[PDB]
This record gives sequence, structure tokens and C-alpha cells, in this order.
Amino acid sequence: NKVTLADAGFIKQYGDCLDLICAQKFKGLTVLPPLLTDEMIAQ
Amino acid sequence: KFGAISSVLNDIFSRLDPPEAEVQIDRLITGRLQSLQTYVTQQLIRAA
Amino acid sequence: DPLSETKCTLKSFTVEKGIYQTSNFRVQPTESIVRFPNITNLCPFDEVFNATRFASVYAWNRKRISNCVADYSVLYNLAPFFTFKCYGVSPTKLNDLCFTNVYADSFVIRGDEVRQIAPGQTGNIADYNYKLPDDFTGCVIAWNSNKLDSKVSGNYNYLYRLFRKSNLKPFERDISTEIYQAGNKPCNGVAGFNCYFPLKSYSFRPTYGVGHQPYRVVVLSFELLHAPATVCGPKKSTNLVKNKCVNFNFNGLKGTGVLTESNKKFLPFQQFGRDIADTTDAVRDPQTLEILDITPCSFGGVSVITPGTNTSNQVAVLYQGVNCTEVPVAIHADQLT
Amino acid sequence: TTRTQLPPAYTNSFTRGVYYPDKVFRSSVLHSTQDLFLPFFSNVTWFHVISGTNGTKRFDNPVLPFNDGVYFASIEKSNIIRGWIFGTTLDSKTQSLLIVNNATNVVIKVCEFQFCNDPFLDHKNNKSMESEFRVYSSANNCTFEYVSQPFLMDLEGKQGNFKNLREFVFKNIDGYFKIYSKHTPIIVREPEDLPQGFSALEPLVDLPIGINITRFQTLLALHRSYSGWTAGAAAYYVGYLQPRTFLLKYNENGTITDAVDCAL
Ligand SMILES: *[C@@H]1O[C@H](CO)[C@@H](O)[C@H](O)[C@H]1NC(C)=O
Ligand SMILES: *[C@@H]1O[C@H](CO)[C@@H](O)[C@H](O)[C@H]1NC(C)=O
Repeated sequence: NKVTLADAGFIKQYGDCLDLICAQKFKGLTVLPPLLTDEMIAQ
Repeated sequence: KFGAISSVLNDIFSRLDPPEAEVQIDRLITGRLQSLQTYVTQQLIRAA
Repeated sequence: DPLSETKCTLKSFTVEKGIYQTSNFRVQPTESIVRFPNITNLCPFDEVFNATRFASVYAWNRKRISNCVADYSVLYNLAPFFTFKCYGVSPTKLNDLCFTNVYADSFVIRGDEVRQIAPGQTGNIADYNYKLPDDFTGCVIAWNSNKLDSKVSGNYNYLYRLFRKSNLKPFERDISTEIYQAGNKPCNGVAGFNCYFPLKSYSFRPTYGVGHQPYRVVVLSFELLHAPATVCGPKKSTNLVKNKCVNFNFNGLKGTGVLTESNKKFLPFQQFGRDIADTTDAVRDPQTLEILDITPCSFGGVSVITPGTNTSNQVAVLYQGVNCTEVPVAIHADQLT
Repeated sequence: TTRTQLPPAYTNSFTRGVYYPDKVFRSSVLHSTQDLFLPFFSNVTWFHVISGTNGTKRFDNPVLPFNDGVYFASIEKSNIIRGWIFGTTLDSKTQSLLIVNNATNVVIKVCEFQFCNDPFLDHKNNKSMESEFRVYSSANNCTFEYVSQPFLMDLEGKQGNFKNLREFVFKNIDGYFKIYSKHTPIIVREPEDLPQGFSALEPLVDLPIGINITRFQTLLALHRSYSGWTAGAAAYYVGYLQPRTFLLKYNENGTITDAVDCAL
């Protein structure tokens, strides 16, 4: 909760993209999701 | 602007003749390439 | 196939197991739509320039052009009065472009010094009365009158910019008059300290068969595009296509994207939309009012997965950051590759 | 008349002098622009159009140079001020403009007129084609005309107790004329100072004429004393403009809710 102020976005499926991540994405600036997930890290 | 006439590709293409539009586009290409190389260098030095 | 693409991008005939980035996919436009304002009247050019004796060299007249359809092929084909050296305009693309607040002017000069007094360069008349910016958007046209428009009887006709103390303020005439001012106070009555009238010295006779020719000049001003355009080129307009990656040409703003309805609270004066990153995400119709959204069609990266060339040639392809339903393989009508 | 001079005074401008500088719509963005604007907390003259000497006409139409911009405002209870004549020397030899509110049209007449020493109008129409057009008597040559709905949409027919807060900025540059107007109701009857509050001056209409103007003149409507020509009370504000750098904050509605300069 403390760090979730800034994040990758938690969504990368483009379905909600029609407003900050999309602006960069439309200029061909993508973010690749990490290999390991939070569930695995917590495990 | 990078010393160009316009930052819009369509504008700089339709508003200019070929023999000058080439160097016009070249200047912007060089500027954006400099921006990209600077950015990737910063990415490496941060990954350090 | 993906194996060939991976081999080409890896510069080898053998590929080990792993995942590799090869290229990106994008959706090509399926058509093009043009939305342009409708203007009925034709723009007056011959009746506004090709006419009787033009305005004075010192006091040049300015004619305004607005709310019209302007064609330039007529002037291209119309007789002598050649030149038409556009400083920052492609001479063949004027008809395609739709202009803003075109201003016409009337010039008269001797003709022997037209090259030096040409716009963008310093000259006698240029340093006397009329100054032009470093690069004005308009074009300069010299009307080389050969025989009929050259006066053979009147010794004065239109005066000449004989003298001026210094260059005037930008875009101003030369209504300045009266007598020359000598070094030791201004002279009085010519005989005092050689007063010289700064004008009236045009003085071309019919026997002056080697001295220049009338070189009437017209200069225009356009290319603002911030306000809605007034003088628009003679190009057709077609019906708009919504919800498709189409080539739109809204009032000259050519581009490709998916047009959708917009909920933007456009104020009545506001015309163009934008975003954080200097991108026009919205547009107003140059036809029946409709605020429209702008969004480029889908694209993304392509990753190739192989278990090793020796092991097998079977490969798998991952499409990066795109929903499966929107971009399947059965949409290979305008997709890349 | 043999009216005497009056000493002009100044008052604080507070946060005023904000108009939309660009046509492009944007929302929820903090854009910074460099343009001519009123510096915050600047001196503004606040000439009071009161019945001079309890019924003597005053010369409260000073020949104010235009310079680069104006911030004409009004805290009038009713409609008393009409006329924004511009001119290099205010004669028949100089092209001049005027903004009248005759009937329900603006009549943007771009011509040369001979102007009287004290041009004024009548708020009430004359009985039986009124003689109000005494501000000028002769017109020589004409270039541009524009007739449309009046620039004042404020009506006092509802009731009293509320004065007007008409605001205007006249900006001329490179052969163009842009007008920005905005009206609000006023709560306090005190006219000494403008209320402290942000306001956006939306553009109304762009005039393209490129006349050279070096002075500004205003006109008043004094139908009759009901000796001389006089009417009720009025007040207007005059403020100049200079280039500055400002930061604008567009809201979710896409409107500028506040602005911050960069040199105060
Ligand atoms: C500004 O107004 C204040 C108070 O009215 C006054 O003291 C000062 O002299 C004025 N300055 C100018 C430049 O008008
Ligand atoms: C402005 O935005 C608010 C909140 O998003 C919304 O409720 C309202 O309808 C919008 N328009 C106006 C005119 O307030």
C-alpha cells in the first residue's frame, strides 16, 4: 500500500487503453512484465 | 525543432521540396538519435 | 516463417533454444477519407492583380483574400510573367494546401535592380522602403511587362523610390515626403544646400529601350493553421469512416488512426484537441460539427520461441502486450507480414 | 462645458488578466505559456463616471494611448458605457474604429470620421430615427463592415440590486484584433476594488483589420438630465499589458481554474 503510489500499471492487456502509460505506449515505449510474480516472491 | 523548419513530418514534407527536405529530415533524425543514445546510456549507468 | 526470420536476424544457419525478438507488427490503413470545408465561390486573382496601373512603389496597396477556393494552375499556365520562386513552398503543392488569410499586394519597380531588391536580399528599394522577414511563407512573382504594359507616352506614370534616409519599419509604406536634409541642417529651396526630392525619378522613355521593364510584384502571406482555414484548396471531400484505422485528412491534417466519438468538452472556439505529449487526439469537423477522437490502430512486438535448430524446427510465436481476440492470425488483410 | 480636471487614482488588480491564449483544447494538464498578460497586483486606473458636480458634464473620456493592450472593465449597475473608439489622432484623416450598441447590432464600422470634441450618445432613444449619431458627422471612404448580435448579452430587466462585472481585453498584433469578454454578477455594492477571484476571458470574435492605432477613446450615453447631458453613476477600469511567462492549470472540464506567472 505504501509503495503502490507509483507502479508499472498492473495492466498491460491494452483493453483499457481507449492516460499516462498509453501516451508513452503510443510513442512505442513499452514495458515488459517481470518474469517472477508477487505470488512467487511471497512464496 | 532541432534547427528544422517544423517538427511535423507531414508538414515538413508537403511544405518543402525534395532536395531540401532530405537534410531537413536528416537533422531531426540526428537529434532524435542523440536523444536515444543518451537515454540508453543513462539506462546502463543506472542498471550499474 | 519465424525460423527464417530468426536465422536472418541472427546471421546464422543454426539457432539454439531460447526466445528472440525479431520485429514488430502493425495494422495498415484500409482506406483514406478527406473532410474539407465547402466553398462555392472561386477566389478572385486576375481581377485583383491583373488590372490597370498598380499601387505606388512608396505606398504599396494590400489586397485581402479570404473565404474562397484558390487554384494556382491558372497562373501557372497564364502567359509570361514567369519566375515564381517560392522560398519555403513546393511550387506544385499549392493547390493541395489549404491556406489562411492570404494577403495580396501591388508593387511597381524599375526592373534593373529587381535582383538586388528581391525579397530575402538587401537592395536599393529594399533598404529604402520595404523590408521582408528572413523567410516569409509567401512566394514572390515578378510580372515582366514587355511591350503593352510599358508606358511609352507618360514620362511619370508611377514614381520611383529615388531616395529614403533609412529602411522603414517592417511592413510599412514610404509616404515620407518633403525635401532632402543636408549635413549642415536641412536645405531650403533646392538652391540652399542641394535639396533632392526623394521620389518622382522614374523617367523611362520609349527611347529607353534598354532600361529594364515593368516588374510588378505580388507577395502573399499564409500558413498559420492555428485558426480554422479560410482559403482552401480545390480538393474533393468524401464521407468519414468511424472505428477504423483509416487515413484521415481533416482540413489538411493528414494522418492514420482509428476515429471514434469524443466526449471532450470542446468550447465553441476550440478547434483542435491535444494530449500531454503534443499529440492531436481530437479534431473538429471542417463540415457539419462533430468532435472526433484520434487513436492510432494496434501494434506491438513479436517474439519467437525455438527449442533449438538441431532439436526441431517447430517454433512458437508470442505477441507482446496485445489481447488475443483483437489480434488473431485470421486478420491477415492489412496486418504486417 | 467649463468642467475642471480630476485626479486619476489607482487600485490593486489582484488576480486578473487571464484569457485563453490557444485554440487547442486540453484538460487536466499544467501548460506553461509565454504571452502578454496583466501582471498580478498591478496598478489599474478606476475612473469613476459619476454625475459631475451634481449635473455638469465631465471630460471622463481621456485620450489614452493604446500601447499594446487594455483591460477595460465595468462594475456598472446598468448599461451606461458604449463606445471604444480607437485612432492615431482622432480626426477625419485617420482610419478609426468604434463599437456601438445601437438597437441590437454592433456595427463594426471601419472608416474615417470627423469626431466632435465631446462625443456622447443617449441611453434612451429619441422620440419619433434618433439623433444619437452625433459622435461623428462625416464619413469618407470605408473598408470593412461587420454587423452581428451585440457584444453585451447582459440584461438588467430581471431586477436591481445586482451590478454588472463586464470585463474586456482588446489585443491587436500583426494585423489582427482579438476581443475577450466575460460577465459575472457582483454581491457587494462596493466599487472601490474588484473582487478577488480567478476569471477566464473567453475569445468572442477575431477582427482581422490591420489599422495602426496609437490611442484609445471611450464614449458615454447621456440621454437627458431626468441642464446639460447627464445620467446615473458608472465606473470603469483601464490597465495595460506587457509580455510575460505564465503557467495555466486546466481542469477536468478543460477550463483554466487558476494561473501562476514566473516572475512575480
Ligand atoms: C501605484 O499605486 C500606488 C497606490 O495607488 C501608488 O502609491 C503608486 O505611486 C502607483 N505607481 C504607479 C507607477 O502608478
Ligand atoms: C466537469 O467535471 C465534473 C467532474 O468530472 C463533471 O461532474 C461535470 O459535469 C463537468 N462539466 C461541468 C460543466 O461542470
